[PDB]
Amino acid sequence: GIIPKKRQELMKWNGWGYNDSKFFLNKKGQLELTGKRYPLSGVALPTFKDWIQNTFGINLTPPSIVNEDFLHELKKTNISYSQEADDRVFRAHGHCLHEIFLLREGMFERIPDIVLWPTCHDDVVKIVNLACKYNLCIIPIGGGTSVSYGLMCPADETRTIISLDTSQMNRILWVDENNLTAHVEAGITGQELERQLKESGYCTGHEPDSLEFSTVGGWISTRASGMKKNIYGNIEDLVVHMKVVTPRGVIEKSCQGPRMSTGPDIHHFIMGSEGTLGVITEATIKIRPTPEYQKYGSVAFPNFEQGVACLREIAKQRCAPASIRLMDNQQFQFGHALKPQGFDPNQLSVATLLFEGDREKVLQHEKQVYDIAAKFGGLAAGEDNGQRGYLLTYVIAYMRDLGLEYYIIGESFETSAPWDRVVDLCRNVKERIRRECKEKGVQFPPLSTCRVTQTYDAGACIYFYFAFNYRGISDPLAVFEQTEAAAREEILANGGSLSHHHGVGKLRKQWLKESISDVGFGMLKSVKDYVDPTNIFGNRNLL
Amino acid sequence: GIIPKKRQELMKWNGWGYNDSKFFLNKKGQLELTGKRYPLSGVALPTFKDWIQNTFGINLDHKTDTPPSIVNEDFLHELKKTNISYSQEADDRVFRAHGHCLHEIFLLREGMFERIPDIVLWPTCHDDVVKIVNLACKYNLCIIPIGGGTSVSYGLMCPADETRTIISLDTSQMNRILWVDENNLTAHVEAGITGQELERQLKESGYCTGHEPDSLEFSTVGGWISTRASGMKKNIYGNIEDLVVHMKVVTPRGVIEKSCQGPRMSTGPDIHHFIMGSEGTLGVITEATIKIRPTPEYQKYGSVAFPNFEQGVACLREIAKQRCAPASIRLMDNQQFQFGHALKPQVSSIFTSGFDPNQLSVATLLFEGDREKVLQHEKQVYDIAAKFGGLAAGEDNGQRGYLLTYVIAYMRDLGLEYYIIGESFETSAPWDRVVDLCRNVKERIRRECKEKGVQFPPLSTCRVTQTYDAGACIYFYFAFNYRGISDPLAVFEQTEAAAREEILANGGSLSHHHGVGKLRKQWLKESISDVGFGMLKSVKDYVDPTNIFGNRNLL
Ligand SMILES: Cc1cc2nc3c(=O)[nH]c(=O)nc-3n(C[C@H](O)[C@H](O)[C@H](O)COP(=O)(O)OP(=O)(O)OC[C@H]3O[C@@H](n4cnc5c(N)ncnc54)[C@H](O)[C@@H]3O)c2cc1C
Ligand SMILES: Cc1cc2nc3c(=O)[nH]c(=O)nc-3n(C[C@H](O)[C@H](O)[C@H](O)COP(=O)(O)OP(=O)(O)OC[C@H]3O[C@@H](n4cnc5c(N)ncnc54)[C@H](O)[C@@H]3O)c2cc1C
Repeated sequence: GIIPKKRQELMKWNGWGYNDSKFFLNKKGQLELTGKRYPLSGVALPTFKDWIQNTFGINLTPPSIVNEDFLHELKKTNISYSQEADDRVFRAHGHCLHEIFLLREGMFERIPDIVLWPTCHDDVVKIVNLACKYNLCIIPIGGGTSVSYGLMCPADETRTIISLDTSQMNRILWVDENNLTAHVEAGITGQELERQLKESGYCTGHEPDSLEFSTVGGWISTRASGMKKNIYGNIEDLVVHMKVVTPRGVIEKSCQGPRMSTGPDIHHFIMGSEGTLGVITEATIKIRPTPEYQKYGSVAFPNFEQGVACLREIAKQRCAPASIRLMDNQQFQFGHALKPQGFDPNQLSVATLLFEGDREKVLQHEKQVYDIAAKFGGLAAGEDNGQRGYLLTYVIAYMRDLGLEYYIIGESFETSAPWDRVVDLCRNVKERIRRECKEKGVQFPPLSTCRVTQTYDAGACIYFYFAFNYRGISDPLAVFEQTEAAAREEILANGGSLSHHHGVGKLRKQWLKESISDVGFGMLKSVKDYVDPTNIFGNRNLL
Repeated sequence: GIIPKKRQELMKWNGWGYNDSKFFLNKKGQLELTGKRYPLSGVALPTFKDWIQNTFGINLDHKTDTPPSIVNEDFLHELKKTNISYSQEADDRVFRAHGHCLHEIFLLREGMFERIPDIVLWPTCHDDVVKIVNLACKYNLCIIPIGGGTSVSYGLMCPADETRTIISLDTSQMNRILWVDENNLTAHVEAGITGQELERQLKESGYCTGHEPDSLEFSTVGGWISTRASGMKKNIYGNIEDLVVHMKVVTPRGVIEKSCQGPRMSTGPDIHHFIMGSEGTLGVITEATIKIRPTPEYQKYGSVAFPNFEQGVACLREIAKQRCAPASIRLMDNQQFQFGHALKPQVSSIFTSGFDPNQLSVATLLFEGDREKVLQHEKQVYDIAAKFGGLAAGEDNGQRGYLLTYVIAYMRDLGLEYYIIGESFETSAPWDRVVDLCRNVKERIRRECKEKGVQFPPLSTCRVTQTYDAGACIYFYFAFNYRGISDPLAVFEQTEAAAREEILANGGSLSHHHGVGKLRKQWLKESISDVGFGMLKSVKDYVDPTNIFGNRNLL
């Protein structure tokens, strides 16, 4: 689960995930994931082609500019580095639709000049000192899974850009079994973190969909949320200590107390800072005994609003399972179409459930959730509709690359909102997307779908997928990017936030001042200007 | 539950709480609380005197102007036009010149403060606040906001060499519930509403916050946010940082507010955390939205005795490991067990003084929620406790323990009448440090007091008041008989600062909830790092570049 230095030997240079995993038609004419990595790898999907054809109407480098004296001092440190075109281009992007285009079909305007692979905190201190001495710009990179343009190099940045790659700084340093805390280097991936903890009988439970590649430091930088936050917390509840290298010096608290009142919480000044302040090198995270048992479930509702009302009541009774997601009809069908073999079926909606903990407790909780559900017309729909909509989740981004081969472009986007705004926001956003697409000359009605993906006391996270068959469309990116920007306007007009988890990066910068207020924005600026006065950390995210 | 403008008409000018509530000796010579407000009010406490005689070595027979208001005439003229209520009276200013640290109360009892507010203003809304901070910019004034006046960190004290006119900006008349949103289970409130009045008014609608810090009769929303307050039932309701969904803050730079009411976002560093724990140094928190819950169906008290404190700590740790802490669980050492016992009804004889009765520790429990869930959870928790030698010690004992928390602060004022000085202090620490930290802190206090010439061994006692996944909050009480000692305040303050050294050397935090104020400033940089100190400074310099908010807490 360690990312090798030459990423492209294992990962796709032009898309998501591993080289050995891509959808193909098997010898029975049916979509199938290549390779052996996933529970769905090698599993025929006999209705997936039918669903895709129905849904979309288809048949089926810049030179390296680097100071010689800097390079001389770098050689003395014995830190590994590269000026090769493939290494630099690989770290010049995340996973936004726009970037993945430039990467398949052209070239970016600016890419890092040099890649460095520090293996520890001290190496990071060396590199930030060199950047001060030689006037260099640093863009940190972990998993490279940003969906906010947070890795894109500014077109007019004229300094040498270092891509400071954290993927070789990836060890668990200590596991404290008395306090259930693990102290880890920040380049460790979710997958490798969980694998090594599980050999001791522990987990963190933090499971964002990008966990095979995304890193501890990246989660802290972007305020990451994982599928099971209902039991384990999101990144801000999980982290108890961190250590950060900035050009001003090293930020670290002197104790590992679980909660303190010692002024404004400086951990919150670093969480969500998106690579703009320094490098998070190590963090202490809460750990838990691995649960004894897991069960998936699902519930059908006669429509979406009944489902949303049921999720709301579950959150009011504070008895959410490990994960509870509510899919609208299109998303459900997407799922139903993906099996390996009453209620009006047009508005019929489906919640998927995941329970984990002790066997006897799990089965007791499962009963309670189905009883709350019955009050809203909800009927149990089975583990496999459950089991499968969550085996599904690590594969959806492999589907996006398949669409591009067939002239389909799609992206997801998200928001959080008060409970009382969820139904209208979902309906109005989906309709805004349909309206814009028609107005922009999109021939076929787009895929425009939502799910409720997390529940909170005060409201929910809502996740949208938007995609269309771009047949007969001149400029399919510009249509798509205008339509995304429009949906965000619609989100914010309906009381939703700028982002629940993806973050702001450079994609949503233009709305930030309005979201956090002028003085709010002025405060983020003031911390930046103190900690990094010469803007070494210049990816220009946020501000 | 609204604090009136002239506080001294209802509240003690020289101590904690209500004028109508104090301890006095009965017509039979038994200690008794006056008045009618608490469960213990008008209840004679026949053994309390002995306990005080035994713990402090005293008898209990042996008992024990203002600066001018400096204010610019033009300012005052513009203030008159706003119709904002104000006062230059010495008793209104003196009342707002202090919180509830021992030193301050001692100073109110035996003399005068070096610096007190020049004028007290009572805004009734966010717009009045905006007007007042505009005036302070225009006329170069200093503002110290005050809500309940319950700070225990010197957070209200006026800096002696502050030469500008100081406004005490009192929030107590800004106390409305602006809306209660039953769909989202949130209430948006003005920041001067007290805990007690907020809970009273929500309960009429079927709701509560569940945030119950021991000072809730007088401490306010704005205060809790400023100081990162923690309340008794955080295990169910959350501490202040989990409870706050939105806030509006007036600073000299302008108003800070997010544009939405979403429950969790990722829009950069969370600016609510720049404000929480700012202790009055950045601006005035005027309004805040807070989570609310239906009032619980049922509450159930309980208690459990363990063979010693260590076993009790190991049992709390297992309950935290199983994530099944009740709404409140507190473990008291043997000295607090003995104390609580000395508060009962029974009049003992004057001729009489499997568990060891003086090693035994006791935990008090409270569960609240739906009756069915409560009772299964109680059974779960008692099953765990038995594994550690725990024996159920009765619900009456748990209920009495809970009530007692609101009356302890009146006990402090009683000790002052009899030459006894005391204070509580607190920390948070990892699980693996708790037992050693408790033991070493208590022994440091005994050692310091002996070395400084205190005659009798001091009261030095502790309890575990909150469990977390990664550690616990530990609360200490320290008191001695200072009869015989020259400089009582210097001895106390020196022993207190020594204890804090011991806490920090044993892996405890600088504060779990009371905060930093001006009392703990000298450890702050070491606690949060030099760069983290610097980052706090940069926000303060941006938002308040002329230091209008000048109480000089933190930094
Ligand atoms: C298919 C897919 C599924 C996803 N699902 C989820 C999900 O469930 N939940 C969720 O929250 N997110 C999700 N994301 C978004 C992304 O995975 C998260 O934002 C994640 O935290 C990024 O981590 P990274 O290590 O990949 O960071 P990168 O992409 O490498 O960097 C993100 C930003 O952090 C900065 N940065 C990186 N590491 C450091 C460091 N050590 N110190 C300082 N700055 C740093 C970078 O400069 C950049 O600004 C998903 C993305 C994709 C493409
Ligand atoms: C007997 C006793 C018991 C206590 N128990 C607890 C407890 O269980 N938990 C706990 O956390 N604390 C407790 N405390 C501490 C104290 O009550 C809390 O810190 C409380 O949060 C302060 O509230 P207040 O309204 O009294 O604020 P004040 O003391 O009036 O103000 C505290 C600080 O906040 C600033 N301030 C006040 N209002 C605002 C505003 N609207 N905007 C900006 N700044 C403001 C002040 O300038 C001061 O610096 C206790 C104190 C006492 C004496």
